[PDB]
Amino acid sequence: QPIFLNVLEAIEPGVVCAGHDNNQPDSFAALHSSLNELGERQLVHVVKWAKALPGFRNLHVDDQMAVIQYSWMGLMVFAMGWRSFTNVNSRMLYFAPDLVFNEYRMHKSRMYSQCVRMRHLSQEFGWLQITPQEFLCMKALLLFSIIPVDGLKNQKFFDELRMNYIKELDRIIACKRSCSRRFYQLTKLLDSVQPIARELHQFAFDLLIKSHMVSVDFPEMMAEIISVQVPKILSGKVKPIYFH
Ligand SMILES: C[C@]12CCC(=O)C=C1CC[C@H]1[C@@H]3CC[C@](O)(C(=O)CO)[C@@]3(C)C[C@H](O)[C@@]12F
Repeated sequence: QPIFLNVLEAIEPGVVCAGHDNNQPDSFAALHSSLNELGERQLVHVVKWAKALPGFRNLHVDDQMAVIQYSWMGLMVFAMGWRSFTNVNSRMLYFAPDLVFNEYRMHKSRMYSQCVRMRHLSQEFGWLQITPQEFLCMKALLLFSIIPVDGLKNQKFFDELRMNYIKELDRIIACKRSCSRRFYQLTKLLDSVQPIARELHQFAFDLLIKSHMVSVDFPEMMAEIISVQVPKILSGKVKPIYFH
């Protein structure tokens, strides 16, 4: 009955700070430096969260790491939109308690238009009156929404898992106070995460290439993920799974 949701609610990670020094002038290098540090700290929590999801450890251990490394951008963007919605009504981007983007930061970060798309995504939680239970189920399904075109180590295991998480989603909708219309809406929202994720992937890749010239620092796990895993997505070897 409520077992699936009990689990999702119990493993939801808590607040992560970026460690940003807000006394610092808002500059390109300092902002993306803080975001990267934020990314590394969140990644640590995403790994632990994913390993505790129902059935995840049924995946080959090789596949476990890969789906986390391919889907983390979308997961983090989606969670960030939810944070922004529930904390500042999506009026600004709430990356962390200590790293809230206003319009000035959007511009200095040189990714203003991507931020606007992130704010639009954020605004959807509000437009659709997304429930915390729908949020949690949708976020779990994002973990299973991007894979190699030539499939994973144990692809059949991934397919049943993904199948069951879509089922849990229909269930959370069907257990609400037109399910058909809701499901269509939440799948469109989920799909909308991917193009955004793809823009940020491109942006981080370009930044990492010119890192040593724009004075932006990359913590270890990120320099690795962005030079080993992200190019596979930008080169089309790894592609999102779209509903529509
Ligand atoms: C997932 C993070 C961090 C954690 C978070 O709540 C939201 C996002 C989405 C935007 C990402 C940034 C967009 C460009 C970026 O700043 C860089 O590419 C730095 O070079 C990124 C990729 C750093 C970091 O990873 C992100 F902030």
